[PDB]
Amino acid sequence: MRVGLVGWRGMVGSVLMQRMVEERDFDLIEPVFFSTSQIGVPAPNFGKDAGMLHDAFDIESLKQLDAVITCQGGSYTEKVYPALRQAGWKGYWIDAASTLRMDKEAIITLDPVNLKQILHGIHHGTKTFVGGNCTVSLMLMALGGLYERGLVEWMSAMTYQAASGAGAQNMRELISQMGVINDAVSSELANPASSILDIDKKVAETMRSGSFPTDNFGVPLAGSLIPWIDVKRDNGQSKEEWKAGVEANKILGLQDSPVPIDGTCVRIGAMRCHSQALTIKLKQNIPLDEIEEMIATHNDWVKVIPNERDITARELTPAKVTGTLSVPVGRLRKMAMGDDFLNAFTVGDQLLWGAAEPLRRTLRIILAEK
Amino acid sequence: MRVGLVGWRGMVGSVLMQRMVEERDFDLIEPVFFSTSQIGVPAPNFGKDAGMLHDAFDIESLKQLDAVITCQGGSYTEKVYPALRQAGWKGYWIDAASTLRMDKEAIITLDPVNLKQILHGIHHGTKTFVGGNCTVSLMLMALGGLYERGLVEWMSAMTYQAASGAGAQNMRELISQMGVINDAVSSELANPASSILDIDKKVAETMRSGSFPTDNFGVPLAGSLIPWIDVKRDNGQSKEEWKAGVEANKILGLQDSPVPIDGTCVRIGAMRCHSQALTIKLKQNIPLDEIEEMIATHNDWVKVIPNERDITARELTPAKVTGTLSVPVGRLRKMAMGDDFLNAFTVGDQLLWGAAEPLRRTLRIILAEK
Ligand SMILES: NC(=O)c1ccc[n+]([C@@H]2O[C@H](COP(=O)([O-])OP(=O)(O)OC[C@H]3O[C@@H](n4cnc5c(N)ncnc54)[C@H](OP(=O)(O)O)[C@@H]3O)[C@@H](O)[C@H]2O)c1
Ligand SMILES: NC(=O)c1ccc[n+]([C@@H]2O[C@H](COP(=O)([O-])OP(=O)(O)OC[C@H]3O[C@@H](n4cnc5c(N)ncnc54)[C@H](OP(=O)(O)O)[C@@H]3O)[C@@H](O)[C@H]2O)c1
Ligand code: NA
Ligand code: NA
Repeated sequence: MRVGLVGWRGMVGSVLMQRMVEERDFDLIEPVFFSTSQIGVPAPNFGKDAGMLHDAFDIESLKQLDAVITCQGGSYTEKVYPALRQAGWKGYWIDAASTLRMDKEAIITLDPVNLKQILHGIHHGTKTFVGGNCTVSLMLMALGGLYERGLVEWMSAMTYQAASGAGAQNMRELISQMGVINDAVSSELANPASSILDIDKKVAETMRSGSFPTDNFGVPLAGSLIPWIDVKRDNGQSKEEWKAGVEANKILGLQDSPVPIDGTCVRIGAMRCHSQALTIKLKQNIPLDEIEEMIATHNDWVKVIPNERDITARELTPAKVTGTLSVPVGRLRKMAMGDDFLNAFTVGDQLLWGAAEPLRRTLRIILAEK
Repeated sequence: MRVGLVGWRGMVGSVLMQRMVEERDFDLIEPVFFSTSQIGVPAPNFGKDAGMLHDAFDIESLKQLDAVITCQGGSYTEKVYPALRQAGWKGYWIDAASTLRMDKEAIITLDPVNLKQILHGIHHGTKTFVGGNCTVSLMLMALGGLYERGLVEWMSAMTYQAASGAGAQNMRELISQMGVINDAVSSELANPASSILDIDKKVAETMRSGSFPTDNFGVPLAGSLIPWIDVKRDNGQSKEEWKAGVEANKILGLQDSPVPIDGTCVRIGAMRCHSQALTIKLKQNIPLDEIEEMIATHNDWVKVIPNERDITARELTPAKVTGTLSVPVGRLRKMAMGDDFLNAFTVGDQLLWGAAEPLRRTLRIILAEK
């Protein structure tokens, strides 16, 4: 199978390339690498010689592929995909971008949750497979066990989203902001006798100052938060908040009887893990031990963290999870509202299960089943 | 009125002293300053000469006061308060500490919400007035308008709590952690061609390394979060999470018909503002304009931020709120679960309304009404 890689050089793409090298995915395919800025120079060598970088916008080049895996983004998909399909291309389009998620001809791919749906699509002629929004995917990797048993009546999701979700430059800005904060008070920090109110005054001044690097975020992220992600929608939701409901219900095949999913999506000063605090209304009073088992046994990556203080602090954090495929979920307990209310807190890496991982896994499923 | 100040030198105390200087509170009282480490040296001059620092543990000194305002902490109150009352002291005890909050002889003081309760207490012989938990106070300052009309059926609160809540040393640690993160990748940050994955790898390594300053938190806060605050309780709540329900219902005088309040309390890398994402179940379908008006008109400090993207990013953040008495609340909208579900996101300064402000205000109310 001849497979085109688009957007391989960027952040999501680079994570994908690393994982494909680790799992030796290139042994299984004839890779063809594409570019927008380096067309015609030698392609990267990830174990296999793929020749030259091809033109990402050249429909005649793309047409010759059996599949495309693209991490290039929505603008690219909007330009290229319709032209490709119109040209009669029947190849597999595997996409990180949100563009085609809600298209009737596309399946949102998160195989530990919806493998059967993916297999059914492959059998019955589906050629477009799209990764879900990072938040949706990470939530379902954590709570798949509850959703598959149809136990969720509704869910409120308050998120703690890392800078990586906004982009590589936003991550860089976060770290730079951290540096500027510390620089402003490094002297008083080194002095044990210094006043916390003096330190605080300078930190606040610095974060507000013109010189504080805010070109990407518009406002500080380090030392703060931003309770709005993506464009506004008519009902008052941000696009990020809206994605959860429509995408999860499509993945789960519940579009005829959708689970209400809503909440506030908040950007915090984490590097590359998204965390979520969930109020989960269940249809039945189910004992906590049974809930924990249902959750734990759903997939190989979810990890139930015992509701104890010290283990939570060590395990249920971005610092622990970053750069790993582990999806810990903890603080599992019934809430004051009733024994059909379940509290959960989960953390997952935004670039792995939230981006790159479903793409490479979908490739392997297609290879086995086509 | 002869008023003792205990814990005036610490973080909360220092904020209190600043506010008392700003509002010229010392004109109204004969201040007597106490100490544990500098007994017998000249007291601070905040406009008035108060003589020498007295022994904070000397019951014979405390007995001579008409009132005590203490920011010293729970350990101090546990040691001193029972002995003071047993000695027949009938003075006013105004306390930042959690110790006496749930005692039947004490009123939790948050006058923009419960002035009438405070006045009734003063009239009928209450001598102990205690500030509520920072999270509870800040939530009620935002949502007082809804709670006073008895419209809240239940509320789920997912918090974003600043380092200041844990203490001055924890704030210092947060900033130091930020510095260490930036130091590790400052070179690659200055290089536009550097790889985000290389930067990420080093940041992750650094946060995990032994040398990362974590003596106070135990784990990283900068670049991460900690979804556990304070000791575990039997039902699986942390003490911080438990405080919300019992304290809010006492403030509101609803102990006979309590509103269920629960959620997860999370420490994030903010300096001194606590933020909260709330799922509020209302008893009635009330139009959003009416909800906004009810909220906005409750008190002088709550600020309804329009549910628009750019204004939210500028106004509804720790960076905006820090060091001010403003309590913005935004993202006000009906949720997917139904028109009796209300989403709200609020930010408030932890040291002002969450600590120092109710103490000085209670002093003034007592002076007027006694
Ligand atoms: N302005 C922005 O912040 C912006 C821009 C792009 C994407 N995005 C978002 O990010 C998602 C795409 O994932 P991503 O974050 O992985 O995209 P990304 O990092 O921006 O990479 C996408 C493409 O940009 C090119 N690129 C430009 N400068 C680069 C650099 N310094 N290092 C590596 N590649 C560079 C590369 O294509 P070539 O090899 O052909 O040069 C790469 O394949 C999209 O869904 C989109 O929403 C935002
Ligand atoms: N180990 C801890 O992290 C610890 C310690 C204390 C309080 N707390 C918590 O914090 C709350 C009290 O508020 P807070 O945070 O304002 O307390 P704080 O900053 O620790 O100040 C409380 C007292 O500690 C003394 N102190 C010791 N070192 C100091 C320093 N370097 N600068 C100024 N004062 C110093 C002061 O008393 P003197 O003037 O008599 O020396 C001060 O009044 C309590 O509710 C408690 O839970 C925690
Ligand atoms: Na700036
Ligand atoms: Na350490």
